[PDB]
Amino acid sequence: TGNVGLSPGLSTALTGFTLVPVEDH
Repeated sequence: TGNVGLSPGLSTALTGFTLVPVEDH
């Protein structure tokens, strides 16, 4: 997990960072 969330986790967090909580707003 600590190494499985690097690439697929960095681009997924930098994209939803604020788009995740607002995706419903």
